[PDB]
Amino acid sequence: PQNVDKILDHAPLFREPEYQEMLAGKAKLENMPPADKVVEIADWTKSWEYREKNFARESLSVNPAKACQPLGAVFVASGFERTMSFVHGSQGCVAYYRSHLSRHFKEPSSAVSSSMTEDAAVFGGLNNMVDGLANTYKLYDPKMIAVSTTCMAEVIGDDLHAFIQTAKGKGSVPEEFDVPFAHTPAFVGSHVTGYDNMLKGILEHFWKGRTPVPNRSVNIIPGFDGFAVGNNRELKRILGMMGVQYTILSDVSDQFDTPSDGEYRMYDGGTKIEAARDAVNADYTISLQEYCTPKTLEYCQSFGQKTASFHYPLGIGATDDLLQKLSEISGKPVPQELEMERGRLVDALADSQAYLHGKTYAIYGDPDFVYGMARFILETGGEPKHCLATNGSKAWEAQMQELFDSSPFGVGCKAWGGKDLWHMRSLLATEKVDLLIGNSYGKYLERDTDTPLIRLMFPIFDRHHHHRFPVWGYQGALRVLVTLLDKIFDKLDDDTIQAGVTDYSFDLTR
Amino acid sequence: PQNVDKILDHAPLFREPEYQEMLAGKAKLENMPPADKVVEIADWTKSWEYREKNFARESLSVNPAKACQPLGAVFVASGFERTMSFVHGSQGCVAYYRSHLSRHFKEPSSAVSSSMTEDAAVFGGLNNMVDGLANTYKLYDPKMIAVSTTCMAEVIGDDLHAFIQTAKGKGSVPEEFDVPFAHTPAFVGSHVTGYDNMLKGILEHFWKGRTPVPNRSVNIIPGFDGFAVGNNRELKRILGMMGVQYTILSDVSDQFDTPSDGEYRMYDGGTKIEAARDAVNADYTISLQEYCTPKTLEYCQSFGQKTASFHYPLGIGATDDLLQKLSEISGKPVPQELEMERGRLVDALADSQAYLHGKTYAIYGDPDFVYGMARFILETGGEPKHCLATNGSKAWEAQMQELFDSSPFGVGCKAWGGKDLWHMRSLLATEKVDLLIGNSYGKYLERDTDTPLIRLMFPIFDRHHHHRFPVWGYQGALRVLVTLLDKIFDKLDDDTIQAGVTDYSFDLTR
Amino acid sequence: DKTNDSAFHARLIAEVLEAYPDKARKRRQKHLNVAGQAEAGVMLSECDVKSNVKSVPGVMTIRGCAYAGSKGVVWGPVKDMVHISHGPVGCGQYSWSQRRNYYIGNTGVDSFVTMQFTSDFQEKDIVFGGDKKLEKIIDEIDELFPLAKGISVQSECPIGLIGDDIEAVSRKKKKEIGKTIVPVRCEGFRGVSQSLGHHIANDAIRDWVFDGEDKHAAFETTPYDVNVIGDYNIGGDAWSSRILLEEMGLRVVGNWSGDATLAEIERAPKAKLNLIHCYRSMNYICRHMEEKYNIPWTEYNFFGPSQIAASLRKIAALFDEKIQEGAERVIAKYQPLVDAVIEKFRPRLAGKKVMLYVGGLRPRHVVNAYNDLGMEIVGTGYEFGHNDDYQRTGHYVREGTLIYDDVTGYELEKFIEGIRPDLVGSGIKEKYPVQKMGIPFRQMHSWDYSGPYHGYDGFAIFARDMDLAINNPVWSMFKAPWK
Amino acid sequence: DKTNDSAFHARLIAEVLEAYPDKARKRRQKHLNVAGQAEGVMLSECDVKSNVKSVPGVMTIRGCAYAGSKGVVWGPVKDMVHISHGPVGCGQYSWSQRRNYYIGNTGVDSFVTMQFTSDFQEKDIVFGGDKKLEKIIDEIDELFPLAKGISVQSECPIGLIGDDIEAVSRKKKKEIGKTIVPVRCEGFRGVSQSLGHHIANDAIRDWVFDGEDKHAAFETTPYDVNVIGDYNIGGDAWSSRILLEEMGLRVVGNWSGDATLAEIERAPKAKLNLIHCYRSMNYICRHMEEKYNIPWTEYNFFGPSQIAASLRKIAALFDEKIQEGAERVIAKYQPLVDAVIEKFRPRLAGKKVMLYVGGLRPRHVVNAYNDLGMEIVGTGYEFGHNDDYQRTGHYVREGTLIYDDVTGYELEKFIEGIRPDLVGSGIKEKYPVQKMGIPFRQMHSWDYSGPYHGYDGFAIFARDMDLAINNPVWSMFKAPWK
Ligand code: ICS
Ligand code: ICS
Ligand code: CLF
Ligand SMILES: [Fe+3]
Ligand SMILES: [Fe+3]
Repeated sequence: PQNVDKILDHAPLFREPEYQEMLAGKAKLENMPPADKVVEIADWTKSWEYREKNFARESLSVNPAKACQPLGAVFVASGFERTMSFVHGSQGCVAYYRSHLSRHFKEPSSAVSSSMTEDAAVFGGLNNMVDGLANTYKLYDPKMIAVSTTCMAEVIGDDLHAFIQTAKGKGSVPEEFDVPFAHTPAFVGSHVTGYDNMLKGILEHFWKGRTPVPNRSVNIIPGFDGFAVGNNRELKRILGMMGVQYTILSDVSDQFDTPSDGEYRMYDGGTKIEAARDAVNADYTISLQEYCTPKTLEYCQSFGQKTASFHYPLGIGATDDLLQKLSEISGKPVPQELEMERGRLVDALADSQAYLHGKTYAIYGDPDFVYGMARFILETGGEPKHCLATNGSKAWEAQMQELFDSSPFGVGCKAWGGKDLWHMRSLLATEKVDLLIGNSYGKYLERDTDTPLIRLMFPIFDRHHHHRFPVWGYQGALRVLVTLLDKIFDKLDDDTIQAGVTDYSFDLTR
Repeated sequence: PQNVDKILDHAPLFREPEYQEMLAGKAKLENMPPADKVVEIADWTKSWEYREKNFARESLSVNPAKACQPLGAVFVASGFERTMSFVHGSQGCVAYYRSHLSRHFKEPSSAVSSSMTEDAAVFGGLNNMVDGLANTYKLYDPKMIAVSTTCMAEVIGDDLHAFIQTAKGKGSVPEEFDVPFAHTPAFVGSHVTGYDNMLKGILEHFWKGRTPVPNRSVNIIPGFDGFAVGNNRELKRILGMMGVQYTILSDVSDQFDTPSDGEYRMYDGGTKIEAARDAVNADYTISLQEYCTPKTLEYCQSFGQKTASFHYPLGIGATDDLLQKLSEISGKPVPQELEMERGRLVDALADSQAYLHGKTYAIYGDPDFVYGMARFILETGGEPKHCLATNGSKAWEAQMQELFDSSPFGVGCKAWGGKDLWHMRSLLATEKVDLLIGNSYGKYLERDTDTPLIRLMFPIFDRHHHHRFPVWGYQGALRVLVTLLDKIFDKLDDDTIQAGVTDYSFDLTR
Repeated sequence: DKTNDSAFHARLIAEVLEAYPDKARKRRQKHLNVAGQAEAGVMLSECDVKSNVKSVPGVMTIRGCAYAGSKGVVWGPVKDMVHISHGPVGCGQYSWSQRRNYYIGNTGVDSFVTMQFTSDFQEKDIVFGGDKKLEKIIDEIDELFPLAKGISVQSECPIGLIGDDIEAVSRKKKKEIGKTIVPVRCEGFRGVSQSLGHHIANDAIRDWVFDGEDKHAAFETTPYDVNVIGDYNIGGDAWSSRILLEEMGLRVVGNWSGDATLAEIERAPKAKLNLIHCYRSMNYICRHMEEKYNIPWTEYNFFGPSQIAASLRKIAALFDEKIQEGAERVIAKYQPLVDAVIEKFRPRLAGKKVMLYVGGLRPRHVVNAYNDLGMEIVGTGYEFGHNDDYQRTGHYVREGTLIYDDVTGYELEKFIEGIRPDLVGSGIKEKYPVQKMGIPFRQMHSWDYSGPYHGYDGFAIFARDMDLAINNPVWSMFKAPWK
Repeated sequence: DKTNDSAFHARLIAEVLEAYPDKARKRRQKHLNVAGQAEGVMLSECDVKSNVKSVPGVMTIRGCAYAGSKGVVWGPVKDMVHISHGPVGCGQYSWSQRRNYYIGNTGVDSFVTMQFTSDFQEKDIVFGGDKKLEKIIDEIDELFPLAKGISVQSECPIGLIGDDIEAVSRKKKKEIGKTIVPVRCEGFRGVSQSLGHHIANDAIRDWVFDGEDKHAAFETTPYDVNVIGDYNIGGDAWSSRILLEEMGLRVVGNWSGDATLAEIERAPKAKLNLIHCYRSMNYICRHMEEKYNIPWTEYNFFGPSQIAASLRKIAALFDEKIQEGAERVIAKYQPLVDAVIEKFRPRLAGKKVMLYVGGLRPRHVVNAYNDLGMEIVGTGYEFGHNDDYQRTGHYVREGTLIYDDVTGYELEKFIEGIRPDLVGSGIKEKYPVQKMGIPFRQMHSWDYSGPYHGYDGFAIFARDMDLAINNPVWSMFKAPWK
């Protein structure tokens, strides 16, 4: 029953005897399979025989760990000063993109739709663009509107450039107002591809036809990052300590972390429009996530920039590599304060490495994340046994194999590009590992296979505020190390807490 | 059996069938109580009747949550530049103090003993002091040697000041070399008292007989703090942003977090000896932990300083109060960057407060910590039901009552000064609460009463590196908030993870 | 500080309309109004608001699409079917487990709700068509999810644009695998909102489930057999409703579609009466069942004790004295709980003002529960309500209430900023800006991960949640003490 | 780059001695040596001074008599309440830090991982603590009714203020009908943990054995042994017990890891005492030999060489049946031994180790290291006596650096100079060594691992040494730009 003195909501309420009885009564008429059949099929789904059939799938995807392009377009556009993402196409898409980002960040996410309906299949979406851009510009006072497309707009084949010019001709926005655009088809690639397409469209808008006035600065593209708030602040701190001259291209770290102080800020921070325009002048562009930027880096190279890409740098060696690259670009040494951070991180790893050596992992997410996380795991003496990225290519599989081969701890390990979390479930059920690193969807894998989850990849919907703290840098690596250790120590204590049975090992000091 | 392909250490090994059988055979001959008697007594120890007998103890302490004075003396002395703690008395004490600190910080802890033996009960410890100081000075090249006492040295009544002067007369140390001293009796107060006594002895050594040359700086004493490494760095960050002129008196934040880079640093960082000497000139001294400093603040007042004490400032309001006080001293406003941090913290609390409202807690530790943690809990809409400090006085109970009375969430809360963790166990068993906030010894309370532990108080022996991150400041408050939420969400997921039974509530988004 | 509420609301309407270009302004002006005094159940207010028409481009509507209304709302909760999100990967990723339509099941084994199944269209699928891929998918489901009793095909935008024939696939494969396959044309370009997805989805139940031989000829009927139609069991809401209906003496044959199985849906035409909670989403199939099977339908409301008691009495009056007595016994059983809830929370909430914005039902349906706690509604509106929803709203809201159809982000921000209610009840896209303004917010779709709110057990939770949002220490901390 | 090890060790000794003032230097010089060539078999010969006072101010690693009594001997006894009698510190720092494992329901039938204290305040020092102690005993009797006995572990102030805990113990034993053991292990007594051992052994004699037989009904067998001096660190005594029982012995009691008071009381009924830790419990074995005619024999269960030799040695004291049992046990575990060696010896052979531990392990573990191809190049004891140093010659080779009661300064310099591949010592030594870029494994707590005794323990030992040394962390010490 319910009680006002100790109110029972859903979780405990439905375990009350009257609900259990009711639900048992309902079950008698549901025509669901009998309990013994459920056990039989459940066990079978955990078998090698089921694994073989599951891995022979050719057409069905189940619990894929990837989103569609426009999510990445909204994300990247949101990192420019007073910029509204305008997704030309069907409005259900935008409701979804905004809700997905809000649930991860616990923050507002603003974007608009041109609200194309069925009549655009016959007539095209010109009036949606013209009227939409007029309404967005007037209502939301953006400095820039960044246009992307939903899958209906792609199939219909609307000419974005011509539509935008017609809008200007009709006075929707001022003639000089910035309306960069990109095609972002959901049926190619994933959200990382949309990030790349949208960013290229923004840069092309500002750079096309220009000759650089070369300078020695470096542009830095962070990529699609669930930890952008903490990570970009850490990045800035590092760059400041080194004295590097840079521009971050797409910074969402203020946008997705505004204060609650009585004012709602629709926009905050981001790459300045004039900085984006002046970024053509840099001699170097670096991407912190290869797979978020290949078309963008090719476009940078077309202005004679030298480019380098990283793979979501986590841990000692990846951070070392980034700092050495920054040092080479800038001609500035790594300063003593950063070397002290490095040495403190090494101290933590040496202190704690008995708990990390020989641990086995499954890791999934975006391709750069998986690589980066795997590399950090190898530095700990761990084994990144099952690595998986639904949006990872064969080229990425090859890069992963080269990483595995670089360490004696990589000997079991495999990278599964193009596989989904139903595939991962069969891996975890047949070749058990200690820990699973992923995103909130991984909680189902924890439930189904008893493999504990650590959330280090977008989206994180079932824990709050993790995105506020870094995972990059020496500081972020230390945060990640403590997150891993805490999960291990929590399990050790849980495994040894049963009085007179397992608590002989319930050590006070570990 | 053992298996070289998957080695079993103690925890899994003794669950193997051959060990279970062996241990069942051993039990037959141990003459331990039968299982039904164990159940009967265990249940009784969780009853109201037992609680009454337990709380009627007058003489026996069981699982107290306090240490003895010299631990605090070692701690505070370790925060001065190249300073060696020299504990006059019995050497077993020093092995213990050093081990206790090392297990918490995962770091070296250096201190020496005068190695008094039974001979000193008859003859006194003069030669131990003379020779000891000579040996410490020559071997370990300190800039300062800070003398405290063990309980035997207190009972014997050695005259420290005379012994030290004799040591100088014999050439153990140079005549001008700094050898501050304090009596630190284990049978008075606790470690917090030793911190106070030792710090007073250091300041008295440098200040006695001087006339100040008044300046507007503020001296800041952090107190005995398991989070000193992260906390002092945060404090410095805040002070820097505000532009306050200050001296921290005892800063262990480098000493207990040196790098692993091929060199062992016996000493690092700390309050400069000349800064300690010049600290007499400050107009203000503030203590961040009232109970670590009352004799020290009285001594500061004897040089005409104005003093203020805080109670381990955690959360929004306590941080606000500290900054307003720093602003009053310095005449500098709180800068915009700190106000942004505050507003981001308020955002996080408003985002998450459905998980915090109405949560009930038990909290123990040092008196200032308990107060500060309770205040932060009340700001979240939680109820600090069972607050306890083995080293908390009646005056502390009164301060806690005032805190409870300030909020509608404090109704029914109680503060138990002088009680121990066996008392706490009866509170948890009879008046159940959601969460327990304490130190590693609280893991036994988690085991015995099924109340999950959050570790936010010294010593933390069974998790690694938590001390490296702040709990003070707006940033530390955000860290504490996430720690609390992560514990709540982990439990919510654990309560809802059983397929087809409790997982109707295994929500993807929380 | 002093205002006339109806006039002030009319001013806010004028203020927001001035922000638009002329073309958009003329469209929006018909969707904003203030509730008028009603002509001398009972109508408390009268108004005319335009509804269920296209959204204006570029304005930041809150609306979703027909796929959300079909897959997300109607079909997705049906626990023992595999629902294929048919098209590219996005729709089924964003809608994976975000609607809290609770069920009892072993997910991945006998139930498939909290999962994404998709055809994951790539460019070759767009160019050559996806029917062959869909056929293969169906075979892979049949093999890897053998306990699934049926399959639905939830069309995303590209399906109808490229000319695929999912109905031909469904007919062919149903014969091969011997399980119901339901093709739904809920592509997001159809209609203007979630609403048309409801209707398409209801038609699909009519056309693909209610077709064919009776699979339940052995079912034993009683005089008290009902279906609960349009309760999606958010946080257990349907279960909290079901217990009351059973205590009163009814037998619930099926609840559509929260915690529903295909068998329960197939048996619906065997019941005596359809009890409809969500009128918007499932009135279509009720009208069908009335026409084809002579099953009458009646609307009820289980939000708060006023409505619950009136609903039980109304429903019971359709049966006999035994059920009527059951209703009275249920109401008496829960009166101590109701009184306890009111005594504890009404003093903490009375006189507070609330603005709502939700989809198709809750903008009116929750109002009396608020009123039972002494709270007043000063603004409400629907994403996708029709005229018949706005008309029913007049039974619940008072003259002077601001009314907003398909409200834009700009509008709703200004209205909230101007009114400064004590609480806003709306969705996830609305929550965080409102809290940043220092205004309490409770999610009126997901129940902010709480609930149930339906029924007597739900009322206690509802009260608790409204109180903890409004009466908590955070709001007092917004202003820094030095400002 | 090239050195003569013995001479280089001697030079390190000269270097550290130069650092001291003259007075301390003369004391320390007798405690530092290099093992010489030897004239069962002595590998080396060594004269080192030992078991004398520490020099003031030098940063000794030693503890006190209370650690040796409460921390070591008595504290593990699971069904007694051990009162840390005096101020709060001693029993706080020693609360659950020694991993003497046991099976029990703590707080209910077992009391090991707890602090019980009289928490002396100034009044107790001034007026005496005996009345407080009497009350404490009554409170324990009421609140911990399944405790079978109580010990009183004296901290420094007890003997200094003239309290009479023996009178309290006699009085309360008669009142509550449970054994009360007063131990005079105040930390001012002796020079180290060692005298605590001896005082604690004497208290077992005087207050447990010296009493009427409570086990007259015990049925004896010809194969009844006590294991003496195995404190079950990480389960070490359980991994030892299984082998002894597989060989055909019956373990009457294991002192004191996982021990109950009943097991200790029955010890004089056994046929033979098997002593692992000679240092801590040789006293009570010598007593039992004299008083009850029970012989005692030393054994070593670290590593397969010692385990096999030990099983054979022990079995030879019984009969052909037990001798056959020894062979059968050795054969049963040979495949495990071979597997451990094949996996880990290639990863570890040729590596050099320095040790520093308390009273036994500085010699006892050496052959386990040698079984993995590792060599010991320095060892020493905190509190070993001359007879430990003499036994060490059976295990270490000529040229090994030997340090008694080593100072922090000395041991730092020795490790920095030698740069061994691994150091095995305690918690106070671990972190500075790792900062130097030298692998370290705790040789007291087993770095929270174990067991290391027995065949099952050898696999864990090997694993742990390998993961410390062959780990990627060391390669990351030097920043790539330096
Ligand atoms: S079905 Fe409808 S938007 Fe009637 S599409 Fe929507 S679970 Fe809303 S106001 Mo989300 S017509 Fe249900 C609804 Fe109401 S998803 Fe839920 S809360 S009562
Ligand atoms: S009892 Fe002794 S110091 Fe023999 S006091 Fe000490 S658990 Fe050491 S070398 Mo800690 S004579 Fe045991 C010992 Fe050895 S505590 Fe342990 S490891 S085998
Ligand atoms: S040699 Fe003595 S018996 Fe040994 S450990 Fe030291 S007191 Fe105890 Fe000390 S730690 Fe504090 S100051 Fe006394 S209470 Fe205890
Ligand atoms: Fe937020
Ligand atoms: Fe460390």
